[PDB]
Amino acid sequence: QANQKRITTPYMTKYERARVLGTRALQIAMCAPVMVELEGETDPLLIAMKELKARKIPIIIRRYLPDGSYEDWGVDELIISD
Amino acid sequence: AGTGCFDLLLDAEKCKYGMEIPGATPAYGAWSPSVGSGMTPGAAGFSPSAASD
Amino acid sequence: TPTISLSRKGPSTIQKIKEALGFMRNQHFEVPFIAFYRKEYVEPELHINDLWRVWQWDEKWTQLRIRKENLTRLFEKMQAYQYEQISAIRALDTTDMERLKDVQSMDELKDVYNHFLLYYGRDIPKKFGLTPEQFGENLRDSYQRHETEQFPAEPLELAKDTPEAVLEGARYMVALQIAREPLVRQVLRQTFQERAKLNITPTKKGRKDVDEAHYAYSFKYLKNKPVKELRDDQFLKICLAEDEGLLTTDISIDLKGTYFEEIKQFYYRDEFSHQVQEWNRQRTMAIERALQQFLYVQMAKELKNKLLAEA
Amino acid sequence: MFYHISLEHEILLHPRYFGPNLLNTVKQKLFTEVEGTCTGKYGFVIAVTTIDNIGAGVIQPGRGFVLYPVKYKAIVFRPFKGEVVDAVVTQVNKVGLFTEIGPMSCFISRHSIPSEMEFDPNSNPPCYKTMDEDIVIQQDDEIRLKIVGTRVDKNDIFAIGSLMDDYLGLV
Amino acid sequence: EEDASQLIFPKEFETAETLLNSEVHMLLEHRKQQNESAEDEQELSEVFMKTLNYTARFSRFKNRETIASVRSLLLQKKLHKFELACLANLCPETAEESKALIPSLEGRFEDEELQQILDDIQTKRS
Amino acid sequence: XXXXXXXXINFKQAEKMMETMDQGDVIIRPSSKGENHLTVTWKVSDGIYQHVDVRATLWINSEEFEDLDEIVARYVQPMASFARDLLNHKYYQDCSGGDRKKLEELLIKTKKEKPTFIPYFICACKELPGKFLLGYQPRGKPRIEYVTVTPEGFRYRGQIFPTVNGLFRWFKDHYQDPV
Repeated sequence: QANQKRITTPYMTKYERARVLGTRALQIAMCAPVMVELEGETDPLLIAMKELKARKIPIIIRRYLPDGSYEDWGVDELIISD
Repeated sequence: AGTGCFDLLLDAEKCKYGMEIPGATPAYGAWSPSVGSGMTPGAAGFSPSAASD
Repeated sequence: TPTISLSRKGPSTIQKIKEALGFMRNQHFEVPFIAFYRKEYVEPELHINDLWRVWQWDEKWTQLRIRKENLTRLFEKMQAYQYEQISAIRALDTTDMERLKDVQSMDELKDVYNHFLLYYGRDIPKKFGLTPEQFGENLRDSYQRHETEQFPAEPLELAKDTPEAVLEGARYMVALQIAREPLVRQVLRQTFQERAKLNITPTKKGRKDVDEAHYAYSFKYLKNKPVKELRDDQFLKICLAEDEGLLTTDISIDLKGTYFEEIKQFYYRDEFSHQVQEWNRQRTMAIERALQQFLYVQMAKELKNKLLAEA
Repeated sequence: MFYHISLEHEILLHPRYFGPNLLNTVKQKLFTEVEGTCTGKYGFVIAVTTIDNIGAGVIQPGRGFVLYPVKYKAIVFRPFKGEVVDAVVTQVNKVGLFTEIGPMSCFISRHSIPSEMEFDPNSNPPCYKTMDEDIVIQQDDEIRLKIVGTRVDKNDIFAIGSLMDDYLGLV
Repeated sequence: EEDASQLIFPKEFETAETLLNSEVHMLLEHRKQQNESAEDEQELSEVFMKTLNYTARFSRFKNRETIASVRSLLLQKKLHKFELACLANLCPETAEESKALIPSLEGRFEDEELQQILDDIQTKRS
Repeated sequence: XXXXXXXXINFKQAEKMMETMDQGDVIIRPSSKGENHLTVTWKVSDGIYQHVDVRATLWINSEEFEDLDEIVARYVQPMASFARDLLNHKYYQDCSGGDRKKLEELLIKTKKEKPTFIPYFICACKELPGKFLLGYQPRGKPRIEYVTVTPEGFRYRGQIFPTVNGLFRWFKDHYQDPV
């Protein structure tokens, strides 16, 4: 769907918040470039949580509506709950 | 079923930012110099223009 | 170029080869039998390997005689065809008699036979300057004695004899006639096959892909490797040839810059009034184009074939 | 037979290449993937002309790699049964004649060659000639031929072509 | 089922826009010009050199605009899209030879018009 | 006149070498951030050094890595010239490497010395090389804004000024505004 027609929530669900962190910290474990000047930490999951709080994760999320269509939401484009 | 109800795509435009580190050297010009807001109604007592030469 | 059997004299070598041919291909004998038991007709045990060289020469001469007889039968068939074509500026059937007469230069005769066959145009039902035959008797003597055809016409008059308005459509025919002259091969051969001073140097990337393992990088600021080195020390022919298999090598003698400028005075008109200056200028351009088909193609290929055979 | 077609391919990316320049790396990976490749179905892919589209890349579940669906303009070379193409001879043999058409190498037998073109192995370049010796076909010669059959070997195509049909000879 | 005479081409392979040997020579030469500049790029393949030299030897006409003129001229007359590049690449000189090399043309058009097209192709030769 | 050094050492020794060099001098070194990328260090002022990440970020393509001198002459040298234009200004002050508190104290002091004349000063930022503090005190409160040095001039309130006189003239026309 177009950027005008985004009918889903502007909030990131707990399931998206889990899976984005998992699939980002896996990438960071495979020597992807970090998007945040880190403070000396080496755990990739803490690095992913830092990028999520920093709102800098380079992933977008495709939400399949039940009719068949979908919406592409940037991680920067929606509200992190915690 | 949730973590599986959706699908992830890589945002290549956001991949422009960010860098690998092995750094500890900060990027000087790339910061954001936000200006301070002035909130007064006051009068003038100030100092005139000069030619550009 | 290396004169073998300097020992056995010339007439005595002709007589020894005649007796060796009479005992080999007239009695059914071999080299060692005719050497050990017919030693008086042959040279007196000065060599027993020159008989094998004479045997390989007899095999090459049998092959050349077979090819010449086949080309002679084909020349007679083309002569009957040309008699039928003339009975009913075209092809003429006289080259095959000359090809039958001369037998030593077989590769030259084949390259001339190809140009003569492309003169006829491969037909099997059953004005442009001076003739290149006259040029072959001008550059052979190293002095001009005729001129490109004397008329007041220009290339504009030759652009209306076609349906393109082209002033160079006879240049292709002139380059074909210059590439198809058989006397030019004898003229420009044995003058480039009698000297070769190779400039030895590898490529920019070839200076890191030899590393003192080939003769390309054994000399990179020294050139002029003579024909005695290109033939007797023929490993430079091998190592550069594997260099040809490899990344790259530079092949050039650097002896033409004069070798062809004196031939450019040949077929150079003395009329500066523009009536025959067109035959001077277009003939110079046609000779440059024919020396891009001959000097660029035939000279380097013939020099590399001679150096590979000698190697 | 040259063509200008669009194809789709998917390249898996390691996360290290996310860098600052992802799309640029996608271009070189696509090139090194499909330049010089051959398939039997589309013919030899000679070269890549343009890249039509880079699809949205999909993050694989439980794997770091991301695959980008790519549409690209590329120029393929495919032989058909019954085409007629100019060829360049590389080798003469009593078994047959070895001619290269661009990337592909195709071999023409003696038996599909017409009976006039006898052998001459004794010729100093080995050769095929008539009894008239008019048409002289040797190495480095340019000859017409007709592609009868295609063969794909280790995904790489080889052909066979007959010179029997009329007007098919030396150029 | 795939025969050049009967014009059966695969449905995946149907909508291709065919190219000329000189046209492919311009395209490969432009790609080679791209590769010789802009370094730290991989060296061109063996197939690139083979096809580049091959299309160089069999290039009928060098001129860039002559590609557009011949393609437009042959395209304006109604013909199937497979034939056009094969006609200009083979460049026959008699319409009998054209019908022999391309069997689909036999019966498609009259002798004079086909010979006119062939003579136009011979005219645009460089 | 503006020397350039090419390192084939690390950050700290690079700054200590720049301590001996002149303003506008350039050290081009490999970048700690990434392999096959570079850092161009150049001296904005005394002890204030800008470390440009060549991918302070400067985007070039693969070819322009081969001619570093052209990149320096195109981008670093005009920034050094505008840096000298700000260093040679009549109201330039150090204020301990661009400390905002020192600048505010200097403004308050000079405003209390002469009320009807208003001081304004510019300072090189040690924690932001390439950026300058422009302080001025209209009323009983001091104000500080930022001036950014770019290869095309001075960025102030988002606007690009190719001359230091044009910068301070647009300032000295809009340093009055009721805001």
